Amino acid sequence: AEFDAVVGYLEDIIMDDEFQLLQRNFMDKYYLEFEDTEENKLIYTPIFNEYISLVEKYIEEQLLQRIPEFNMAAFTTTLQHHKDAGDIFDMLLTFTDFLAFKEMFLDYRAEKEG
Amino acid sequence: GLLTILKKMKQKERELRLLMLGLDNAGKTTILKKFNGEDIDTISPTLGFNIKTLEHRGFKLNIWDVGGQKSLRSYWRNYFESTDGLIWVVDSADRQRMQDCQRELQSLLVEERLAGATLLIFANKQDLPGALSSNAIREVLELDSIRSHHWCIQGCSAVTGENLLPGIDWLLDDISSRIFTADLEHHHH
Ligand SMILES: Nc1nc2c(ncn2[C@@H]2O[C@H](COP(=O)(O)OP(=O)(O)OP(=O)(O)O)[C@@H](O)[C@H]2O)c(=O)[nH]1
Ligand SMILES: [Mg+2]
Repeated sequence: AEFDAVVGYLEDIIMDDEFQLLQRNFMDKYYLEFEDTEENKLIYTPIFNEYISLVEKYIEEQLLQRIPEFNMAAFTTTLQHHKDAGDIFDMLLTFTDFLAFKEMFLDYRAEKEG
Repeated sequence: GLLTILKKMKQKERELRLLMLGLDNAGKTTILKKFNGEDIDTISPTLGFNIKTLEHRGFKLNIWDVGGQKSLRSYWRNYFESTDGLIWVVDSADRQRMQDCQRELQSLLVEERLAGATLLIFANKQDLPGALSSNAIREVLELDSIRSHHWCIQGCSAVTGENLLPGIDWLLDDISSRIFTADLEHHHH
């Protein structure tokens, strides 16, 4: 449906590299709160939730630059139900994995050092 | 939103998330360290949180261990979401804080995000002669008056790793039963 179209744009928005810049600019603000130890800091969490909100929000903005009447909830509801999934949702899931998010941050920190 | 909805409408049947909480010095971090059979000496009080993803009876147990230091407890709630099982750890020999351990456990149980969780109580440090019995600890904490959650109290000694597995096996079975029950009523009505 109008569904298969959004699924197409997701791939285009996240595998674009304005997204990768968005990610870098986010990390630039917090990267040195991140330590390379197994124990995590409580402060990683609010940063993590901030990151999730940011990605989610960059999405909806870019998605309605495409379809100016795109309602996030409608797509999400229609998804959180009866069109149930794929290959890019797997990368979408990536953003909610806390451990990979931390490693993303750790590799970045080492990079920034130098 | 999309990202978080995606996550749960996608978790696999046999991934479980367990949140291990309790007063500082209860032995939370010693316990999960022992689960992997990692050495447990050189363990320091947790200022943040530890995540250890397990493997037991076909289950992948993602266990979050959060520091119990008092100045840290207000942040416990940032870890409530998506908890299949709550593990409350108790230093059985810490007789003078049994009331606060009680107060702390009680406030967790009226917490909305923890509405579904199975509750496993580890009466840890039974190796200590001053350790209160499980029954005494069950009396305090007034566990018998909990009808909001399924719970069980397992006396143990993280230091020797004695009785940790039976605790976990009860927890997994209870979690399985709840899910089983929900699925049953879903497909029928
Ligand atoms: N005698 C005895 N000591 C234990 C036992 N379990 C843990 N300990 C010790 O108690 C102390 C605190 O243990 P922790 O695992 O750090 O307790 P914790 O709840 O994770 O502490 P926080 O990080 O502050 O929350 C350490 O010295 C442990 O070695 C036990 O079963 N018996
Ligand atoms: Mg600890």
